[PDB]
Amino acid sequence: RMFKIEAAEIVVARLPLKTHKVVPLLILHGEGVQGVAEGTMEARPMYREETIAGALDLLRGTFLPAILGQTFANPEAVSDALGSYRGNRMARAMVEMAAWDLWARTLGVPLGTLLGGHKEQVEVGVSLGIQADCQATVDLVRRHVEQGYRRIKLKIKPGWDVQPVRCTREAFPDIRLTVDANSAYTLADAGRLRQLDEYDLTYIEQPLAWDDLVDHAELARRIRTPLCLDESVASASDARKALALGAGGVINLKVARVGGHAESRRVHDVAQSFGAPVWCGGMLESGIGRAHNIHLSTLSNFRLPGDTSSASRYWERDLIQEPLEAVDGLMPVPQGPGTGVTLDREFLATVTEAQEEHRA
Amino acid sequence: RMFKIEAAEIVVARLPLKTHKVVPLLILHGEGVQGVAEGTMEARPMYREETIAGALDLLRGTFLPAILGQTFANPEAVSDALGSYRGNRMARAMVEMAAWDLWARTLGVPLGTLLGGHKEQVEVGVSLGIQADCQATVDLVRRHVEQGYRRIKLKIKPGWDVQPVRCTREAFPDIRLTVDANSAYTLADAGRLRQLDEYDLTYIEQPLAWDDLVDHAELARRIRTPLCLDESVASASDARKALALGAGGVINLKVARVGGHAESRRVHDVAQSFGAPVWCGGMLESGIGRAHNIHLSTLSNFRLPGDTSSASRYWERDLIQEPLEAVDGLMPVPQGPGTGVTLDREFLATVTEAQEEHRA
Amino acid sequence: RMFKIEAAEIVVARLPLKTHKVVPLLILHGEGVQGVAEGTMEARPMYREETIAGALDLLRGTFLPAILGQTFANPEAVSDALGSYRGNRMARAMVEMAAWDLWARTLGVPLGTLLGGHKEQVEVGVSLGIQADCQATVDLVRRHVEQGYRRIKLKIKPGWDVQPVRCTREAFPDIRLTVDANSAYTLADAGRLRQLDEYDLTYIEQPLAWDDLVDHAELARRIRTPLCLDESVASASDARKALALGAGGVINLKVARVGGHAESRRVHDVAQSFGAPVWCGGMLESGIGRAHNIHLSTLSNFRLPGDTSSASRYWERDLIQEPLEAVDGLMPVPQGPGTGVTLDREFLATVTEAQEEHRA
Amino acid sequence: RMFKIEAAEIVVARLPLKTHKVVPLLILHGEGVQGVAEGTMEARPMYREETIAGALDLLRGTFLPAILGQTFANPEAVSDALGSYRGNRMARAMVEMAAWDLWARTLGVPLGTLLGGHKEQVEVGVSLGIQADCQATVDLVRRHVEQGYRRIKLKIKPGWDVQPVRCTREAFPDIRLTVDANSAYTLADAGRLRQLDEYDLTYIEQPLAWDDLVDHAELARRIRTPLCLDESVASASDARKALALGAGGVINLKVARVGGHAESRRVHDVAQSFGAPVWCGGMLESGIGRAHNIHLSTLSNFRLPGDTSSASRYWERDLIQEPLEAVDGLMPVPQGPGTGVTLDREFLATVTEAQEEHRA
Repeated sequence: RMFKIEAAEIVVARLPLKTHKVVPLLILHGEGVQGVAEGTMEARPMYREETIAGALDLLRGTFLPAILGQTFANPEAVSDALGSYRGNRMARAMVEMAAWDLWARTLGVPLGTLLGGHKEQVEVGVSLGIQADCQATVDLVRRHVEQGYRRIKLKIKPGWDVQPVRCTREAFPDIRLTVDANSAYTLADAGRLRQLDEYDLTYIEQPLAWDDLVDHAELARRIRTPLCLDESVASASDARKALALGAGGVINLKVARVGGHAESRRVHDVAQSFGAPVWCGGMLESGIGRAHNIHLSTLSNFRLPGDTSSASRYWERDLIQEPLEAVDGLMPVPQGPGTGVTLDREFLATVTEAQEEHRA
Repeated sequence: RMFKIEAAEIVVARLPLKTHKVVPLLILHGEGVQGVAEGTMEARPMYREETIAGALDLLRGTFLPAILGQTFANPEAVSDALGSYRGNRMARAMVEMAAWDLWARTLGVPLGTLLGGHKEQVEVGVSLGIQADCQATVDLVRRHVEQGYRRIKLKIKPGWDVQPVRCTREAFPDIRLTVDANSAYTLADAGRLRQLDEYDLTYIEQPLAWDDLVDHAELARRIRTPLCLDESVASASDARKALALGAGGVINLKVARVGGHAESRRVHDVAQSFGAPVWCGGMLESGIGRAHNIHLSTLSNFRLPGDTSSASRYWERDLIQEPLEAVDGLMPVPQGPGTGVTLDREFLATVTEAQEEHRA
Repeated sequence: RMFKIEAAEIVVARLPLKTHKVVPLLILHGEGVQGVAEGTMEARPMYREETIAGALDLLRGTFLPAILGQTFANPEAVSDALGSYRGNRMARAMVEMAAWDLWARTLGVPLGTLLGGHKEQVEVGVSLGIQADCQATVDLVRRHVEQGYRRIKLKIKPGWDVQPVRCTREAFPDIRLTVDANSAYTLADAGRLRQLDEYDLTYIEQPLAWDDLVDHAELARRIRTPLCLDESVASASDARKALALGAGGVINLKVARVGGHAESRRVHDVAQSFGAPVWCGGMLESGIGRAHNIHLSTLSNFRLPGDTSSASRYWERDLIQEPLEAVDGLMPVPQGPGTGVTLDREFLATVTEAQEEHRA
Repeated sequence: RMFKIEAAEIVVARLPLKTHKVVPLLILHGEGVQGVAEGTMEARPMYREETIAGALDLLRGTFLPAILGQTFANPEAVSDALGSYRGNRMARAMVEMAAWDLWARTLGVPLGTLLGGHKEQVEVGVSLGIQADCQATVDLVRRHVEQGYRRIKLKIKPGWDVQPVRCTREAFPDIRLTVDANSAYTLADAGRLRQLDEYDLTYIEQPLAWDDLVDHAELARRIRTPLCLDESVASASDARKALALGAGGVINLKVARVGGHAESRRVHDVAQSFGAPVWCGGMLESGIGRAHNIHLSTLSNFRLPGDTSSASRYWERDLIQEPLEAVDGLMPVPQGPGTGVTLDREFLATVTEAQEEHRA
């Protein structure tokens, strides 16, 4: 049957790291159940263009009034009801993703299942920041290999790229090794990046501008290491344009960046139609966003490990009742309907900076 | 939750037209409900490569033994369980589409709804067989324009292609008009086909070889009328390749031709990501296949009218209880869970020529 | 010499039209003068992605703290000081354009002059909203052709795009005519749009998605009318990519959309280097924004008439003291240093809904 | 306010090297201030096509009569007033550059500041001619590294290219190394030049014909070392064509070759829009041309070191009162309005070969 959205809560938490992270949550209420999603926009536009102030104003002044009191067949119908508005994909994702969760819960079905996934565990990789030197890089890679991670990602920058990769590959000839180039490079750097080619990296992530596809296509002609797109893939048509232009051969898929689960599955399927893999990117999520991420990751073209590593690595204590812990580089799918996780409302209350409720 | 496929029936019916039609039906039984799908393969390989003998042998010898007694999370898991066998998409489709109907019925949800569609009625046109002359044409058409059909499609061939179009076009200056060039052409006939350009056809359907993309891409360069592909797109990756090549601007999407609903959604999404619309093809289906088609057609990129006209055009009596009649070129979505239609078993029995039941 | 930004005011005004208009103003104070700029972002993201809530939060929380109490050589140094934050160009523009006005006023020089322009008046056209029919069209147009406006622009959509053009065109055979296809199209509608070709439109503005370059490049190949980009060019590098791709032959340059005057000059120069003209877009601005626009428009590659029509078309009373009225489709450059216009503070106060002052 | 050009002097100096250099100067007088620029054309057309005799005849018989007694808003207005005439960009640059200097001085603003630069020092590189052998090459590279230069440029020729580069890179694995190929090569040399690739040169400067872009584009396909354009980039549209054709990835920008500061900033911005760097080329300038060069170089896309090394390296004594001396590879911006340097009129008088004055 159709679901009616009767109430929405916005809860902004300040969650202690293992300083603090601002965690915006939307809770949608209907049919005796609730849907929960997590915003990935920041106070300031650093990763991408959206902000908490812009996104929450858009929710409370536009998206919520458009859906509160309305009745919907499915989450696609919810998304459609927004629709006129340009960009703001992470703000949209809050509504859409909470809608997926609520809809799945009206049916009693896990979320990944309704999206078409049937994996019971997903492979997780680890991300290493820049270390002081090579032997420090390798010691930390050695640790993470021992813990069972199935992909190693090295943060790199101009002046520190070929060296950490070379040292790592020498110590670990067979591991799956990638790098995060963090848009710090230009086309003048093609010769330096081409020096990575002999180390058989699975991909180099978004080396050039964050919103670019065209120069990335030129760079992919100059080097043999595959390029992975991140910030410049915000929709299925972006994904199509990227792959067709040869901007990259791999996509870091972040569910909120592209506007939610429906569009993410579209990105995943467009990639697959090109025979290109996707993998799940991370954004320091509380267990709400991590759980949505894990369910999305159960889809078959998530063929490279994702950044949905153990929650305890991030938080002294998480916003949900359930532990999300990876073992030997496998994260289990949290059991239950929708996301299969549940807010700890009293713990949440201790870290609430602001909350509000809205009705029709 | 999960569903166990306990039994499967293959029922073959023959329906006289309005020459005739063999309807191979698959009924899957599980969890106190059933899913039904209809085969679109022919006795002989005239429209494409599959045959009824080949497909039923594949079902009973391979596909059904792979699923009977097994428990599945979703229809995707059912498809996954069939294995790496090559081609035979219509055969696959029988199992896959029956599994979608069964799954949706265990949830109590309409099929379209679970595939992401939220249209409540779909626009439909008609395709008319080959016409004896440039007045009879203008008249059999007239009968369908009087019924409010939203697109008129004419079969063509040389040298009966061009005059009909200028015929119908001047005698119906404003109608949406298209042709199904019926692979009765090679690149040689490209000059004959450019003649159709002035008559604002929405598209020319599959003018060249049924298995071709490359020559179509060449032909599209030489004429202004958009090309629509049917036979040559049997998967989401074929769709990607066709569109990347510029083989067509439009895809006729037949659910069973591409191996079922999930792959159809993928085709639908790949097309939308290239900015290409789809529309729903017809294979002279009984109400089972027609109902499956209507639900698929509720998805947003079905932006052109489909071949899903009124059942009463085809049969004096259909295999289901519910009518499927369009009015003013709009087909409503039949209410109820899954397909929203129901075998008329008593009538079915009178036209059955074969039946069999399979169990674990 | 150098200038110290000592204070900043954000003043939000609402102006009824001739539905309504929120004018966010930024006033920068330094060296005994002030610079004023106007925000072109909307309450809700309808034309593009920025919102007023998002932008003002970014100003007061990030941009203003970066500049207040600081000393700068030029407006470029001001922009540089804002940091690496992503997107939010209209927000940036408020600071940047205010800094240009302030800087030019410390020198006593007109703004246009410092940007390299030496035109003394600029050619202007008008853009007309959507028209109720093929006689009313020919008439609201007539009123503007009687005023000597040098280009007529019509909003369009399907299926009200083609008849208006042949309409107006035969009823005004010789006028410069264009359409703003209002991203109400996808590549599917490419056939509808080629119909416009015979009617010597100077261009078709942004027919496809607001963030697209690639599909526009494909569309441009299929029609003879030049394409003009608006929404899809937000920087000089976007302009380079668009033109290298063949996404358009014309750019509608909106100063605030690309992040201000210096970047606008760069866009202007990239376009000229490809042999592509620019023209000045409109965002329903008060006399502050309209005056900024007129000065930018004095640059040599503004070779097509802009949307900078007479202020009296929009407001019964403007926020500045000076009139900005065109005659015979020529807008003169308002005299004085910087923008050459001056807030009417008494009148401004009557329509102010918010104000704030920020200091070091 | 506007400036009026009341008088012009042409002074031709023969300046003793540290034999002699002919230094043509233009001095423009107006508004109680003066602007000074230096011609870079030679007695004979060796570097490019212009000559002193042609250029001075064009100044005195055409450009000066066109501007003397006229009133101008800015330097762009001055340039515009010439305009009809073809090529002769260095002759034009004399007027335009003197106009920049005079205009800046009417305002009391440094020249780089009005062009948008805000660097207070610019990085300088060194140029080495062909040495006898490898150990002589390396000894001189060793010296210049020790002095602090931030780029080493080696002159190379057929028969002496791979050897000096190989020797240098062995001794200096990390320095920024480039070569000047001086149009001495042909496409038959692609294999020899490709042997430079393993030494990670920042670029090879103009290896093929001086006025070519097309063959340079073919050569850039055959080797991985970036090509730098010099003589074949004489305008922003040349720069656009070069980068778009893939003729090169770097531009040696010489202000007079392209026609002066306005067009140079256009070249700089067009490059930037491609994400390609520029750097400041040199032409053995007296302190007048070196000072103009240093101010131009303050712009942000001058991201590689320029040939604006110490004046004392060139001249026993310079034409200006101010010392232009680089320390540790950084040249300070000369302080004051316009160029921030001042002719030593009595020293100038001792080396004057010819002078003349012109009025309206």
